[PDB]
Amino acid sequence: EIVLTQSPGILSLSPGETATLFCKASQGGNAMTWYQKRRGQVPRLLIYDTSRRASGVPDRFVGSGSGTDFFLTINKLDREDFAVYYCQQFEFFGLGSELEVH
Amino acid sequence: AENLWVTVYYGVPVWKDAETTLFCASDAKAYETEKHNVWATHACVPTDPNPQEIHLENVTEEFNMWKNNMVEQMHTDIISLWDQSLKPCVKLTPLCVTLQCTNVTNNITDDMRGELKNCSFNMTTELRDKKQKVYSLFYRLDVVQINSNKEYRLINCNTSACTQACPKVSFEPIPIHYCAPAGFAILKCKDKKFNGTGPCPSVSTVQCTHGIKPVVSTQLLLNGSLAEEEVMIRSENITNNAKNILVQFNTPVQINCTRPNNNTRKSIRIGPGQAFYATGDIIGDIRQAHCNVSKATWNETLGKVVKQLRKHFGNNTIIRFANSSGGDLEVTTHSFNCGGEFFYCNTSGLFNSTWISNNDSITLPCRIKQIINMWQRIGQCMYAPPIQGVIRCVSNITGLILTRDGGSTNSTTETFRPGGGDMRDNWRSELYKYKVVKIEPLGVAPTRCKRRV
Amino acid sequence: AVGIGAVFLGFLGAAGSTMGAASMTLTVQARNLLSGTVWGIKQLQARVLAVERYLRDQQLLGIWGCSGKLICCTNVPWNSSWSNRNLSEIWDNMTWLQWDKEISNYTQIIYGLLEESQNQQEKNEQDLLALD
Amino acid sequence: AVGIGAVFLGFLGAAGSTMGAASMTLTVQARNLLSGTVWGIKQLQARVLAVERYLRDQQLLGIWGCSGKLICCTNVPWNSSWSNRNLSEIWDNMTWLQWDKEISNYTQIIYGLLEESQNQQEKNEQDLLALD
Amino acid sequence: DQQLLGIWGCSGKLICCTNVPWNSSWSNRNLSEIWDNMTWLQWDKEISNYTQIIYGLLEESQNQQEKNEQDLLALD
Amino acid sequence: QVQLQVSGPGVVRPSETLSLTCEVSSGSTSRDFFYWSWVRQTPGKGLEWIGGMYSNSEETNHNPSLKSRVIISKDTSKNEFSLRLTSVTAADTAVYFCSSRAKIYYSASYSGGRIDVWGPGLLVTVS
Amino acid sequence: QVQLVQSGAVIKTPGSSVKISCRASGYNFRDYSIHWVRLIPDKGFEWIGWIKPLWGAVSYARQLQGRVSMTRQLSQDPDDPDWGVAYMEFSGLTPADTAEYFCVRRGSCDYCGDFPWQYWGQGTVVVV
Amino acid sequence: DIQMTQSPSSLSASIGDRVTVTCRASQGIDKDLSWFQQKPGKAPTLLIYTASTLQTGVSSRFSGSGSGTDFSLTINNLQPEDVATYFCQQDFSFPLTFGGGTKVD
Amino acid sequence: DIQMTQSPSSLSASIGDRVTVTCRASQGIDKDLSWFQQKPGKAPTLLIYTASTLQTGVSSRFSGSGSGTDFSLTINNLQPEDVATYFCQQDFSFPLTFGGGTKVD
Ligand SMILES: *[C@@H]1O[C@H](CO)[C@@H](O[C@@H]2O[C@H](CO)[C@@H](O[C@@H]3O[C@H](CO[C@H]4O[C@H](CO)[C@@H](O)[C@H](O)[C@@H]4O)[C@@H](O)[C@H](O[C@H]4O[C@H](CO)[C@@H](O)[C@H](O)[C@@H]4O)[C@@H]3O)[C@H](O)[C@H]2NC(C)=O)[C@H](O)[C@H]1NC(C)=O
Ligand SMILES: *[C@@H]1O[C@H](CO)[C@@H](O[C@@H]2O[C@H](CO)[C@@H](O[C@@H]3O[C@H](CO)[C@@H](O)[C@H](O[C@H]4O[C@H](CO)[C@@H](O)[C@H](O)[C@@H]4O)[C@@H]3O)[C@H](O)[C@H]2NC(C)=O)[C@H](O)[C@H]1NC(C)=O
Ligand SMILES: *[C@@H]1O[C@H](CO)[C@@H](O[C@@H]2O[C@H](CO)[C@@H](O[C@@H]3O[C@H](CO)[C@@H](O)[C@H](O[C@H]4O[C@H](CO)[C@@H](O)[C@H](O)[C@@H]4O)[C@@H]3O)[C@H](O)[C@H]2NC(C)=O)[C@H](O)[C@H]1NC(C)=O
Ligand SMILES: *[C@@H]1O[C@H](CO)[C@@H](O[C@@H]2O[C@H](CO)[C@@H](O[C@@H]3O[C@H](CO)[C@@H](O)[C@H](O[C@H]4O[C@H](CO)[C@@H](O)[C@H](O)[C@@H]4O)[C@@H]3O)[C@H](O)[C@H]2NC(C)=O)[C@H](O)[C@H]1NC(C)=O
Ligand SMILES: *[C@@H]1O[C@H](CO)[C@@H](O[C@@H]2O[C@H](CO)[C@@H](O[C@@H]3O[C@H](CO)[C@@H](O)[C@H](O)[C@@H]3O)[C@H](O)[C@H]2NC(C)=O)[C@H](O)[C@H]1NC(C)=O
Ligand SMILES: *[C@@H]1O[C@H](CO)[C@@H](O[C@@H]2O[C@H](CO)[C@@H](O)[C@H](O)[C@H]2NC(C)=O)[C@H](O)[C@H]1NC(C)=O
Ligand SMILES: *[C@@H]1O[C@H](CO)[C@@H](O[C@@H]2O[C@H](CO)[C@@H](O)[C@H](O)[C@H]2NC(C)=O)[C@H](O)[C@H]1NC(C)=O
Ligand SMILES: *[C@@H]1O[C@H](CO)[C@@H](O[C@@H]2O[C@H](CO)[C@@H](O)[C@H](O)[C@H]2NC(C)=O)[C@H](O)[C@H]1NC(C)=O
Ligand SMILES: *[C@@H]1O[C@H](CO)[C@@H](O[C@@H]2O[C@H](CO)[C@@H](O)[C@H](O)[C@H]2NC(C)=O)[C@H](O)[C@H]1NC(C)=O
Ligand SMILES: *[C@@H]1O[C@H](CO)[C@@H](O[C@@H]2O[C@H](CO)[C@@H](O)[C@H](O)[C@H]2NC(C)=O)[C@H](O)[C@H]1NC(C)=O
Ligand SMILES: *[C@@H]1O[C@H](CO)[C@@H](O[C@@H]2O[C@H](CO)[C@@H](O)[C@H](O)[C@H]2NC(C)=O)[C@H](O)[C@H]1NC(C)=O
Ligand SMILES: *[C@@H]1O[C@H](CO)[C@@H](O)[C@H](O)[C@H]1NC(C)=O
Ligand SMILES: *[C@@H]1O[C@H](CO)[C@@H](O)[C@H](O)[C@H]1NC(C)=O
Ligand SMILES: *[C@@H]1O[C@H](CO)[C@@H](O)[C@H](O)[C@H]1NC(C)=O
Repeated sequence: EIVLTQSPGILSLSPGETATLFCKASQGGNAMTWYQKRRGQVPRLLIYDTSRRASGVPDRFVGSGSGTDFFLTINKLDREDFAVYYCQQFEFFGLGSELEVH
Repeated sequence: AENLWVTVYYGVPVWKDAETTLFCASDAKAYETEKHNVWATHACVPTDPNPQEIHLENVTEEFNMWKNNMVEQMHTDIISLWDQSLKPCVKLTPLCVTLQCTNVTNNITDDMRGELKNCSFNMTTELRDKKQKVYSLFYRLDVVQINSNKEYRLINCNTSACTQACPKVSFEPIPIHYCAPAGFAILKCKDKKFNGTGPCPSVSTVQCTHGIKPVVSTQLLLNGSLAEEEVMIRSENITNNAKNILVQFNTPVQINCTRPNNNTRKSIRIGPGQAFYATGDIIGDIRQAHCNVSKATWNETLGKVVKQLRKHFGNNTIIRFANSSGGDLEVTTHSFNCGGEFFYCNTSGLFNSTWISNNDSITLPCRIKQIINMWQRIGQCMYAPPIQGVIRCVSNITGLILTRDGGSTNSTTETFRPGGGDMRDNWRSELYKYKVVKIEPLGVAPTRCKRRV
Repeated sequence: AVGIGAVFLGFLGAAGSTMGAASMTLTVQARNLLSGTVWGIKQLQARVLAVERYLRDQQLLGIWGCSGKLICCTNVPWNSSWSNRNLSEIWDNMTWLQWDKEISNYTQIIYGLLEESQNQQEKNEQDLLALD
Repeated sequence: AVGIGAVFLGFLGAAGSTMGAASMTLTVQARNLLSGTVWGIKQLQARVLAVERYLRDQQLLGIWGCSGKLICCTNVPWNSSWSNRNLSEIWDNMTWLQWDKEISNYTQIIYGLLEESQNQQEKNEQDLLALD
Repeated sequence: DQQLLGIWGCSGKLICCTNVPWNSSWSNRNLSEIWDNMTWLQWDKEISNYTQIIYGLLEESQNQQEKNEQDLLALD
Repeated sequence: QVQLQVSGPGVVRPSETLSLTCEVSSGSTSRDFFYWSWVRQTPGKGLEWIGGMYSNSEETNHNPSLKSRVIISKDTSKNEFSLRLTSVTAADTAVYFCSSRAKIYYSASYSGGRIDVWGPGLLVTVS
Repeated sequence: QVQLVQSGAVIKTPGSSVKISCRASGYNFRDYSIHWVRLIPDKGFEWIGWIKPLWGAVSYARQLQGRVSMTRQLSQDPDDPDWGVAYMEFSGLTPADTAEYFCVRRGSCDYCGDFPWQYWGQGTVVVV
Repeated sequence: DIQMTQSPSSLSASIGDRVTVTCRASQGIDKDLSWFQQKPGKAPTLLIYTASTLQTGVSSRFSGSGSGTDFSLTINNLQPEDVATYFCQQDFSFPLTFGGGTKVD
Repeated sequence: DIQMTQSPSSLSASIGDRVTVTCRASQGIDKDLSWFQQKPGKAPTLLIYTASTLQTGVSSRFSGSGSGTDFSLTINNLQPEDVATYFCQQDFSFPLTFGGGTKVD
């Protein structure tokens, strides 16, 4: 099986700032999915294929990385963007990183 | 002399990757058995008696069987041509009618069920005023009880009128060669250890493809092309468990299949020039149609695919084979067509094993349906006429279509289930070598020659 | 000579070879480029597509300095900024598909240079014959 | 040069202009002439009509003094009885549709004169090589 | 037919001389009797065996003329 | 090994069967055909052709100066050209070459060239 | 548009079996697979299985076999070919299974695989 | 069989001499004669096929003249790579008979 | 900005002299220089584009040479219609800087 591990856990920052989340995979060589879920709402796909933005996605979300190391960078944060973020390889999941208003 | 001049050369051999429409071409030997006995015996240009493949040198192209074209084209062509062999035949519009069915005359076991229901009904004669009472035999899988009295109906009475297949035309496979038009070429990869993705080192161009017998087989693809020296597993992405795994092995497995029940074709006159072919009497014993494989060759070939499957998951891996999980009839059981008769055979006796990292024959029963819903169209069903006598066929199991289960939560073992799914997985086991390229002449290069005026 | 063999140097047989190897056999590859109830409509569409491509290539050649010849020199100098590789390494070593993927950016510019040079050669030939 | 504009001199753009204006741009008009369940049959009929026309024009040119060139001088003198208008007024003033409607009566005679002159040039070229 | 002519020594002309000598072993009939007496269908049925050899000779002579023309322009 | 490389035993017992194989290959086309030929180079005489066979058929064409004592066989799948010379005396002590016999013609009409290159031989001594 | 309509949230007892429907509309139902996923608090997401509604070919997670079941029912009329119904019958109910369930569909782009599920239902809460 | 006689067995010349090897036949082999070059110990490689046509790969130094029964190979500007035994091969009728061998020193 | 210096301000010559206007640049404008003719009171009209190519419409008297930073317009057979101020225009980078002006009397 594949185990996903998210590094920062809870990230408390201010609006307007930038942020960089990081995930690490046990087995390299495949893609990575990035999901956004707000508080008590329906989830929504941010990034598929680790570099492609989905529908209804602004370009301030940039996914990057290779091998086991993957980055999701958000530039010029908004208060709507303070939510939970998941990393996903085929059927496995991370435990979700929390973004909080400092 | 250091200043060079441009030159255009026309007819330069260089191709690009492309998508075009190849044209079918069957062999002229099937035209010798003429008069519309199968499809494409009259709608196909006869083949070239010298298929002329040309082995190349120092060349390497990257192939991809999964994003390949012309498997979609084969699927669309076979679907549309299958639809084209039904328009001259008869619609069963006066047949969706009140059926008075009883049990078939047989020593009835109350624990089991009889698989034949004997149904008599009103049918219109050739004359519009007079109607007759006529009887026939069907299976449980084609009729349903509508709601004492016991009156049934056909299962397709509320979706579509079933076009009866013409009993003149047969459903045996004949080799179709897909030939490319002028300006295009077909490249086939002759490397032995080629897993169908990436650069192949030894390719060769050909004008037409080799023999593709088109089989209708969900699990356990029949009559395929055998592998070269060992078993080869192929997938688009191994860690993806939603992608099917195509297993093609070297030595074929002989499978026999038969219906031992002797049937009687009976004609009923629907109207003027309209004939409905039903089942008459069952001559002899009422037995269950079945298939056989050899026990030892099946155990050996499963050992071979275990030996090859341990290359993708490490050595210390426990591999087990379990049956299909569930769905419709023709995706959990393996379905095929033994000379105009559709079998749906149980494969629980085959995928029932476990494998550790240290004269008999398997018989399996089948069910027989007469009405089919091939390719699951919304309003297109098809009745199949009964055929005379004991029906047996010999075929060769060549490969498998497997699916790895949804392993999470520290899975020590990895199980594999059979599953047919899309029909395109069958055709990708035959067009996996070929790709279609567009010849673009007129290259351009400098040399040291300026044109004299 | 009794006892006479043959290698059937067929269509598309100098792919991996060098440029100067394929320059001899290109004529047969140019020769084989042409010939080759709804299925007749498909094969007809494919056949007229093939002749559409052949006539496009013949017209594209014809406005240049050669009408029906297969080897053609013109009066446009080879811009060294395109590929900057000298004669021997491109005439002895490099293959054709490599040569395609090396200069697949300046092809249209080469087409325009050929067309402009041929058209000014047309006007110069028409004006050379003006004084006669 | 940064700050570079462009006028896209498109297909069929020198109609009202003089002859010598259209003589430069005619090559692109010649280039654009070619390419472009019953509806496929209509579009197929239109497409093969277009190539029927293009092949007719290429054959009609080919029996004359030029095979694939776009400008062609021959050895037939211009009969003054046709139009009797001198060089400057027909090369600077007159348009093309006007020139079409001025000599739309002697066109076939000009075709026959070209064909006869080219055929006698063929026999003279064949006899020039006879003594060699 | 246009392509079959075009790889030979003429592109669109209707009369075409080449640099291949007429092999006398084909038909061994001299100039006057084949230019004044014989008909066309007779001429077709007289040499309907060596036609492909004539095609190959034309093609090889034209291709070596192409390489000689390209090498004549090499030193310029 | 190189193309047309002859291998096998280098010493043949008196009056036994010399059996040599040779690395052959298929042509560029399935339509191609070769003629593989055994030739010996003797110190006494010159080059002497032993025999050969078409790659298309199984008929053997050989030199009757050896008086039909050869068994010329082939296996294109196994890259095998094989001579089984029988009743081998010391007169057949020679360096044996195996030769490819074919033409290089360009387009479907004419002849265009013949290639009859040879591979490096193997000295077989009979005593 | 692509619409995925679930049923309302339900409350069950331990040892029962909950049937959750998933109606899909706005696309050709026979082409795209249907996945089922769960969300448990302090556990994150956990994958259940997929079903291809063309035939009903299913695949389950390994640790949930014997408990879950998936069926489908197609739309058989030449007027409404778009809509379709998927099912999930979850048996062997324990109080650990109190979670929010989703039935999801992948995207339709060319580089889109199967697991990057674009379209999501509104979710169904199951409390035991 | 058709006898093939190649002459000389050996010919000596300095660097740059045009030498001539004469191959004679007993019968009509009209233009079926090959010329082969063999390094001592190595395999014979082709020089001339059909007795007058230069094979692609060897230089224009190797030229060939003659017809019928008599042919002459001609080496203009004799080279140090021409130290080899030369053989003329009959391929007109069965069997294949080859030359005697001409050594260059 | 890129400075453009045109010389001379005025040059005097008789009827039929080949004159030369020198335009120098501070930076690499390699062949992005235009030559313009302006009647006194009227609009400047184009003579030379890309510093060496004759524009259609003006005569072959207006020729251009030079490269890099230094260019020279050349008037063979100076005419009475050449009484005009000439300007060399840089168009390599922003901003557009033009010449000083060369008067012909
Ligand atoms: C995988 O590939 C194998 C190899 O071809 C297929 O096996 C063949 O399958 C076909 C179709 O089921 C068989 O054809 C039928 O055979 C019946 C048995 O007769 C055979 O034996 C007699 C006597 O020797 C022969 O004369 C005859 O030709 C057969 O060889 C016939 O009764 C059938 O004929 C009836 O139908 C045809 C249809 O056109 C009519 O023309 C006839 O008049 C008659 O009504 C039919 O010929 C064939 O026998 C099988 N071969 C073998 C060796 O068993 C497999 O079927 C294929 N796999 C799948 C799934 O299709
Ligand atoms: C399951 O396995 C298959 C087999 O490889 C795998 O398919 C491949 O996916 C990649 C994308 O993940 C496809 O795209 C290529 O990716 C490589 C490496 O990045 C590059 O050469 C190209 O991507 C470039 O371009 C992108 C957009 O321009 C950039 O964003 C990117 O950063 C790169 O610069 C190229 O597009 C590749 O074609 C396929 N190959 C095949 C044979 O299908 C598949 O992704 C695997 N599944 C998962 C979920 O990973
Ligand atoms: C036609 O079909 C009928 C079935 O409806 C069939 O009748 C059955 O015949 C057998 C023997 O002929 C009867 O006896 C059985 O024999 C087996 C073999 O030893 C026993 O194992 C059975 O015992 C089981 O069932 C008993 C109840 O019947 C239990 O008491 C016992 O513990 C075992 O569980 C049994 O004795 C059999 O009883 C009948 N069936 C019925 C329903 O009575 C008949 O033979 C068929 N005729 C032909 C010609 O084929
Ligand atoms: C494909 O083939 C497999 C076998 O090759 C087939 O599996 C069998 O199906 C039946 C019913 O579908 C299973 O259930 C049996 O049904 C009878 C009916 O009365 C019961 O009496 C049986 O119970 C006996 O056995 C129990 C266990 O030993 C005893 O506890 C009990 O007292 C009875 O003696 C039994 O429930 C049958 O078990 C399976 N076989 C196996 C090995 O699992 C399958 O149905 C076929 N596929 C399809 C789609 O039909
Ligand atoms: C894969 O193998 C398993 C193992 O046997 C199969 O499970 C079996 O499925 C049958 C039904 O097909 C079950 O039969 C039962 O019969 C009673 C009799 O009335 C009925 O009430 C039940 O509803 C059911 O029909 C059988 O118990 C069951 N056995 C086990 C151990 O689970 C499964 O069907 C196989 N799958 C395929 C696709 O073949
Ligand atoms: C199916 O049922 C029909 C009745 O509709 C059976 O036909 C009768 O069979 C009995 C038994 O021999 C005869 O006495 C009657 O004369 C038959 N009637 C007709 C109209 O044929 C038929 O035998 C049954 N078939 C099976 C296979 O059980
Ligand atoms: C005729 O078929 C009916 C079904 O329509 C049979 O009725 C039931 O059949 C099952 C299995 O065949 C048995 O388990 C039931 O006990 C049957 N019901 C009854 C009330 O007996 C019926 O047995 C068949 N035979 C006859 C003679 O009617
Ligand atoms: C065939 O048609 C006859 C005639 O309509 C049907 O027989 C009728 O059945 C109904 C319902 O049982 C009775 O009320 C009528 O009295 C019957 N009429 C006659 C003339 O028999 C019969 O049901 C139809 N089907 C079969 C299988 O015979
Ligand atoms: C099929 O074989 C190809 C090689 O021919 C494999 O592709 C390479 O796999 C390695 C991992 O083992 C990667 O590091 C390379 O980047 C891959 N190259 C390319 C071009 O994809 C491929 O993984 C094999 N596929 C299967 C399913 O076995
Ligand atoms: C299936 O039944 C038919 C009867 O309808 C059998 O054909 C008979 O065969 C015997 C000898 O084999 C002949 O004497 C009869 O004349 C045949 N009758 C008919 C109507 O053809 C047929 O043989 C049976 N099939 C099998 C395999 O036994
Ligand atoms: C499958 O059928 C074939 C015949 O089509 C069987 O092969 C025969 O096997 C017997 C021994 O059992 C031999 O005596 C015959 O000579 C064989 N005939 C042929 C044509 O092969 C085979 O045994 C069957 N397999 C199984 C598992 O039943
Ligand atoms: C498994 O064992 C084989 C020996 O047969 C070895 O070649 C291979 O590398 C091993 N694979 C792994 C993953 O250890
Ligand atoms: C699986 O194999 C066992 C032992 O070989 C057998 O008892 C069982 O019946 C098989 N499974 C099925 C479903 O038949
Ligand atoms: C047709 O009837 C069957 C039997 O009741 C039913 O299951 C099916 O849903 C019906 N189909 C339609 C389209 O109503």
